[PDB]
Amino acid sequence: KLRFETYQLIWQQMKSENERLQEELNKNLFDNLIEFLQKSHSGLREIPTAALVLGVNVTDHDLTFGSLTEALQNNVTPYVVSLQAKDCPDMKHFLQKLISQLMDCCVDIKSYMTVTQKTDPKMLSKKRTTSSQWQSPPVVVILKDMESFATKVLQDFIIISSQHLHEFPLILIFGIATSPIIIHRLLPHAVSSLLCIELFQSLSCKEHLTTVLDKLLLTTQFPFKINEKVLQVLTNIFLYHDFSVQNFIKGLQLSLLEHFYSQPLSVLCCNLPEAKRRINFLSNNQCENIRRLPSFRRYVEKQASEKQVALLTNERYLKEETQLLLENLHVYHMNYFLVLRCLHKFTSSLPKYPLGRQIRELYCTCLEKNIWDSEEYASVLQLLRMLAKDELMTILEKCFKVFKSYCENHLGSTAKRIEEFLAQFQSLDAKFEVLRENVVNFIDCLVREYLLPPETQPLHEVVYFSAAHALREHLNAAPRIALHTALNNPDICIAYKLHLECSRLINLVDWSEAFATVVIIHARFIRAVSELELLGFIKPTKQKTDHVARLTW
Amino acid sequence: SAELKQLNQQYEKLFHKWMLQLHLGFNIVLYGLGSKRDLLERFRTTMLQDSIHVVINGFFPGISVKSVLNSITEEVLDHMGTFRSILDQLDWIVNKFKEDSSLELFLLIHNLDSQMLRGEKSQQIIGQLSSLHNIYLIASIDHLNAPLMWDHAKQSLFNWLWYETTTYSPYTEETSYENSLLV
Repeated sequence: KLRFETYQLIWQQMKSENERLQEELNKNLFDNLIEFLQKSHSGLREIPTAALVLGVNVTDHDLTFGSLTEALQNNVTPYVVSLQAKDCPDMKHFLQKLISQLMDCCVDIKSYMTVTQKTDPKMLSKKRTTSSQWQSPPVVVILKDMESFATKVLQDFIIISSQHLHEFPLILIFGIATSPIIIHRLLPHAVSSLLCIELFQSLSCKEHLTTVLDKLLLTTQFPFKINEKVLQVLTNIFLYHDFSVQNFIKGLQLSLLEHFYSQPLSVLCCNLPEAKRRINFLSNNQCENIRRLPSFRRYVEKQASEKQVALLTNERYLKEETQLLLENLHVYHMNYFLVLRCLHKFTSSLPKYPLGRQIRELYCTCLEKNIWDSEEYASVLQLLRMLAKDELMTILEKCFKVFKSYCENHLGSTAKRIEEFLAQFQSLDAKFEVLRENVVNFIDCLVREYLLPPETQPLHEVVYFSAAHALREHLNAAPRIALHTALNNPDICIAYKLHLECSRLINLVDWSEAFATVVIIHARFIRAVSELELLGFIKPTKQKTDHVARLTW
Repeated sequence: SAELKQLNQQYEKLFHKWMLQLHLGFNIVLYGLGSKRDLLERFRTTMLQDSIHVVINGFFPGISVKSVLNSITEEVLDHMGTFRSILDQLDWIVNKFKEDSSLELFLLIHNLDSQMLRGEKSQQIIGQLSSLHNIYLIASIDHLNAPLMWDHAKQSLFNWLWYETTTYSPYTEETSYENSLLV
């Protein structure tokens, strides 16, 4: 459906820019991987190594190991190989893949029964293929997990390869999460030195989170927006549970799609002309549908006479007034983001961060409830009225070097309010100036331009997506809520009441008989209990003769 | 006697939707109180229907992950009995599937909890298969520790769409196999 053409559009635009920005956040770190590796190649029996710290995300970075295979085959410098630790229980498979992989690193770019490989032919490839290069290749042996390396295996290779060295100035990259102490644990001290490491850093999930939100979901490019509740539940699944931008992305598709099956009313979700084409295509059923929802009904409530029926009956004055609702709508959202970034360099500099720190936070709290109505905001007020002076004039002049950088580059508007602010702050650079700019940030921005989700234009539905609960059923995977509350709240209901009641351990003499004091009548409790085994609310337990006892709390 | 049918009907409206989810690479999941047999077999009579629907009941002790991959590969897939090493098996079935495209195979497992499926190898298989896009997975779970055995790598390999699916029906053919001591 049109929304799926829009899906793949947005979708692969998203993972596209994600993988590219992955490649740039790389590029400083990878230009520093080949700049480090070319610093040690710039300047016996010791393996130098490269230690990269990738916090606790697995599959997203396999891309960039494919791209180290590639990129470090590209400089004309090394021929690179990657040894996985789980591939690698014994001492044989590493030297086998060692060499399989540097005879192979010579292959893939040209465009047996693999048992045949052993510890010789690497020592031959940078001898036989090239003994005289003359400039030796690194083979950065990407040990993608060195943490899971078998320690016996680990020292046997760092000692075998170390002993053999400088015929093979191996460097080896470390896929890792934690800090240096843990390497110094699994890799012994003799190894900590043989490795000659220079510690390196790689960016984790949470940064890619806050980045991607600031960029992607909060782009003005794509109209789609999220309600407080699936934003809260999502960023809760990300922050409180699983840190993968993988699960947040797949969850963001599932949000994208999930909404995009809500109702056709989003076909108007597109650029004003892309949407207005759809306006033309609109038919009388949809005319019924816009006649229905609130923020339209609300937009209908502050209305008038006939006019109102040429909304309700004669569709033309509506579809005109749809181009009135929607044009405005996609005007408002721009007027927000322009202004949201604005807020950030103001308050992202600020301490206490009571309202928020990261851009995603302000988006969150701003949209959750009235910033004005919240007192932590007023606290931030008191702060700005306190700081004053040059901290503020520097940070604010950076709000215009940088936010006039946004409206110079990041954002086109051109809204004419922005410009007025801009002139105001130029004039300052040359207190109640800070409080009329903040009051401008208050009445002219927070009051006006930053405003809420539900206080917004008509039709804030379908661009902003409600219905959090079902996704949490379809993602968060909360079976024991529905179970607990179901079995609690009826012969299996009463059965779980007994399985709550009796004591701790319940003897089947006086459990079959206590369930006969308390309660065809038996078979349903043995099926309740055999399920409660299969379910798992009990177990068929031997702690006492003929007993059923729960592992679950 | 009256109520259950309506619910087993309501879930049917998600059905086509699940089909689309099945296209998108995810795999639906039913956490019920009861049995989805009439609903999963109505998913066989209503949605799946068609062809290439593999059925292995996990409360059946009879079928086995090796004979699961045979039962998929022997009759329905028709290619062969799956070769000794299951990784090689899937390499042949896949070099058939990676080569032969656009073949969608819908598999419905009652009670993944098993055995035989307890093996981390068994769910490295189901992990790869249900990770392999051609086929798709609808599992019905009971054991409270069912989410226990699914790790990060597997709940990634299984992209699980979890559904209310609160089901009131027995647990008759699921209940026929379990034996207790009063008899």
